[PDB]
Amino acid sequence: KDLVREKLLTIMNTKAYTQFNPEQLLQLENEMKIYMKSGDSALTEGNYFFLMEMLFYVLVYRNQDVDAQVVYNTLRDRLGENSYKMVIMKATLLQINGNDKGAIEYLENLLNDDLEYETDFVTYVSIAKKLIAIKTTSKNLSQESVLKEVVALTDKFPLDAELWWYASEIYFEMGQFEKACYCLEQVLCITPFNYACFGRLSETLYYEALRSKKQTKTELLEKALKNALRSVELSELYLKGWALVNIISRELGRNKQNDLIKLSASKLKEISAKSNNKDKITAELILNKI
Amino acid sequence: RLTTNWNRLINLLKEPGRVFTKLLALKDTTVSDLKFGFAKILIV
Amino acid sequence: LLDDQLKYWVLLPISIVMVLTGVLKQYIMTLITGAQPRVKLTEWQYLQWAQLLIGNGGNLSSDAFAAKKEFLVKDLTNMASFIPQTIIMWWVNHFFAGFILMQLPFPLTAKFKEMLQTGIICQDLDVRWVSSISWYFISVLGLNPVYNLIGLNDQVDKAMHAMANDLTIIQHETCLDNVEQRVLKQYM
Amino acid sequence: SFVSKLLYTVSALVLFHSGFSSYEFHHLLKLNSLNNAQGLPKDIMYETYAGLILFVLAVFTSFEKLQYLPIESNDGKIISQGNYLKEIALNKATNVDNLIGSNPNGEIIFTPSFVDVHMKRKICREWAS
Amino acid sequence: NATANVVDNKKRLLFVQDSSALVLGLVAGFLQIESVHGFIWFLILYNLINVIYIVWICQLQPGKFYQSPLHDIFFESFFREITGFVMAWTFGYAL
Amino acid sequence: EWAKHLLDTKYIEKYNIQMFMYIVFQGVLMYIGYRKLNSMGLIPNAKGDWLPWERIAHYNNGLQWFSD
Ligand SMILES: [C][C][C][C][C][C][C][C]C(=O)O[C]([C]OC(=O)[C][C][C][C][C][C][C])[C]OP([O])(=O)O[C][C]N([C])([C])[C]
Repeated sequence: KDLVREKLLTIMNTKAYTQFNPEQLLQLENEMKIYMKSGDSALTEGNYFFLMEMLFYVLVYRNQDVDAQVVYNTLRDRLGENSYKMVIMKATLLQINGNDKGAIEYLENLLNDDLEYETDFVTYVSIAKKLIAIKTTSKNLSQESVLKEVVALTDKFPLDAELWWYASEIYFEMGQFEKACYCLEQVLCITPFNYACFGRLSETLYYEALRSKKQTKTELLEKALKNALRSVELSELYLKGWALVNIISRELGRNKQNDLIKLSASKLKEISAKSNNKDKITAELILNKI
Repeated sequence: RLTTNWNRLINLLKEPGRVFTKLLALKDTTVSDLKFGFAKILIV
Repeated sequence: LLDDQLKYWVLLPISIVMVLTGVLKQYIMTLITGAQPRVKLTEWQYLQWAQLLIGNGGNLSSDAFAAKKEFLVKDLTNMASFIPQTIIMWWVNHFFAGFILMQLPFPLTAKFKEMLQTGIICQDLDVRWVSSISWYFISVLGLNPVYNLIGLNDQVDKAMHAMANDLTIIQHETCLDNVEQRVLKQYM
Repeated sequence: SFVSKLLYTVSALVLFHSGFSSYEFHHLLKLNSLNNAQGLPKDIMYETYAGLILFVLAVFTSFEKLQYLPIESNDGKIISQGNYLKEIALNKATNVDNLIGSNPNGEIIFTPSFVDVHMKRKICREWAS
Repeated sequence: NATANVVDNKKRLLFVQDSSALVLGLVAGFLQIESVHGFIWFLILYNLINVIYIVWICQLQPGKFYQSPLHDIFFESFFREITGFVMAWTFGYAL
Repeated sequence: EWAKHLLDTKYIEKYNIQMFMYIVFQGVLMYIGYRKLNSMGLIPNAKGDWLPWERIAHYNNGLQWFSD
C-alpha cells in the first residue's frame, strides 16, 4: 500500500518526526519496518537509504539503540563516513552511545578541514549547525548560543533560513519582540512563498502591540492585518492565518473589519468542517468561545 | 479464426529449437524457386 | 514489385540499434555530465543575496525596504548531434545497400526519389519505393515517443555595487498595502 | 490485477491476433492474384477497432483518484479531494497540503537539528524510557 | 500565483498523448490506409482522444490544472506527435 | 496547533529585555526557411511534379493492328 510511502516521504521532507510525541513516534517506528520490508516495490534506492537513516534517527530518539548501531553498519557501505549526513549520524552515535562529549573535537578540526571546500558548502553549514547543537548542551544553557549563531551566521552564511528562524524563536521566547520582525522578514526574503512565516510575522506584531501605546497599537494591528492577509492570499484552509485575522478584526470591530469578521467566520467554519482532522478542535473553540 | 490460429500455435509450440523457429533463417530451394516463378516448363 | 521477407532483418535491427544507442547516449551524458576558500563562496553567496533581494525579496519588504540598503552597500562597499548520427549513417550505408525495403504510404516528390533510392540505378521505378536509408530518415524524427515511453529523462564588486546604488528608489512595491482589496476581490 | 493491466494484456493479445490475421489475408491477396496470372475485411476491421478502443480505455483507467493518510493521526480517515490531477493555483495546492497536518516549509519551521538535540536529551527522562 | 505542480499533470498529459500516437498509425498500417485518408483519420481520432481526455481525466475544467488549456492540450506537442504517428504508420504498412 | 491558539487567545504581558511586430518577425523567420532551403528542389508547382497524374490520350480506340 503506497499511501504509507506518501506519509513517510511527507514526514521525511518535512522532518515532522522531530516534533513527534513519544507515543506517535513509537507508532511511527513500529509501522515503518513492516512497509520497509514488505512494500519494497516502486521505491528507489535513494529513498531506501533515506528511510534507513530516518529509522536510525528514530531509534536514536527511542529508548533502545543497539539497532541504531546495526542500521548504521548497514548504511555505512555506500559513501562511507565522509558524507555530511554520515558525519552527523556518527557524531550523534558517539554522543549517545556513551554520553561522552568527545565527538565534538573530532568534529571541530573537521570543520577546520572543510574550509578548503573539499565538500559542498551545505555540508559544513550542517556541521556548524550540529556543533552549535552540541555546544549548547556542553554548556547547558545560555543566551550566548544566539551570539554563537550570529558569529557563525553573519560572516559565513546569511542565506540559510533555519538559523534566522531559530534566532527569531529565541528572541520571541523571552527576548525582544522587535528583532524577531527583522529575522522573520529575512526568512520571508529567502523563501518568497512561505505561508507560515507570515503567520509568525503577524503573531509577533500582535504580541508587540498588546504592550504598546494606543497609536502604536493601532499601527501594529494594522500591520498585523496587512501581513495576515498574505497568509490568506497564499492558502485557503490555513488555520492560523484565518484565526489571527478573525481575532484582530474582532478586537477592532470596525465596519469593514466587520465584513472581514463575517468572511473569516465563514472560512473558519469551513476549516472546522470535518474534512480537516484535529484542526477543527482549535478552530471551533476560538469560534464559539467569543 | 481464434481456434484454428491457437491450435496451429499449440501444435508447433514444441521443438533451443524455439529460437531457431523464431529465426526463420534456416532450407529447400524448390519452394523458393516455385514462389518467385523461377520454375517453369518450356514446351518446344 | 514483390519483396521477399527482408522486412525483418532490416526494420528490426535498425530500430533496436537506434533505441540502444539512444539509451547509451543518455547514460554516457549522465556519467560525463556534458571557490576553494570559504571567502570565495561567501562572496558568491552575498552576490546571490543581492540578486534575490533585487528580484525575490524586493516585493513584500514594504517597511524593511529602507533599512536593508545601508547594510547592503556597507558590506559590499554539436558533438552530441554529430557523433551518433554520422556513425549510424555510416553503418546503414555499409550493411544495407542496393536494396528496396518497402513503399511509403504517402507520395513524395521526385527529389526524394533522388535522395532515398541511392541503392538502385533505375530511372522510372517510383518515388514511393525507398531504400533502407529512408527508414532511418523517419526513425530519427519519430523516436521521441518511444524514448519517453520506455522511460528516460533530461571587477565583480563594482558592478553589483552600481546596481545596489541603482535599486535604492527604483521600485518600492505596492504590497502589504493593497492586500485587503485583493483578498476582498476573491473568496466571495 | 486491476482493470488497467488487464486491459493492457487483453489489448496486446487482441491487436497481435488482428495483425496476424491481416498479415495472412493481405499476403494471399497478392499470392492468390499471382496464382491466377494477375487476376475477411469487415470482421477484421471491427476486431482491430475493438483492440484500439480497449487500449485507449486501458490508458485512461490507469488514473486513480488521489487519496491520502493523515500525517498526525493513526486511523485511516482517507482525505480524498475527488480529483485526478493536481491544482496549479497555489491556493488549492497549499489547501491540499493543509488538510494533511503537515507544513511544506518543513525544516525552516521546525529547525530540526536544535530541537533534535534538545528532545533526544529530553527523551531519556520521560516515562516511556 | 501558480506553483510548480503544473509539471506533473503536464507530464501525465504527455504520457497519454505519446501512448495514443503509436497505436494509432499502427492500426492504420494494419488496415492499409492510404496517403490522405490516413492523415484525416489521424487528425479526427487524435482530437477525439484529446476531447475525451478533457472530459474524463480532467473533470470538465481544463483551467485549474493547466494555464491556457486550449494552447497546451491541442496545439502544444502536435508536430512532435504527427511524426510518431508517421513512424508507426510506416512500420505498420510494411507488414 | 492548539498551544499557540491558547497562548494567543488569552492575555499575556510578560517580557524580559535582558505586439504584431512579433507575429510579422516570426513570419519572416518561418518564410526564410521556405525560401532558402525547401525551395531548392523539394516543393511542387514544377511541371515535373504533376507528371504522375496525367493521362494517356487513348490513341487508337477502335483498332487492333496485329502483325508478325
Ligand atoms: C513530409 C510528409 C509527407 C507529406 C506528403 C503529402 C501527403 C498528402 C498527399 O498525398 O497529397 C498529395 C501529395 O502530392 C505531392 O507530393 C505534392 C505535395 C503537396 C504539399 C506541399 C506542401 C508545401 C497531393 O494531393 P493530390 O490530391 O493532388 O494527390 C492525389 C490524391 N492522393 C493520391 C494523394 C490521395
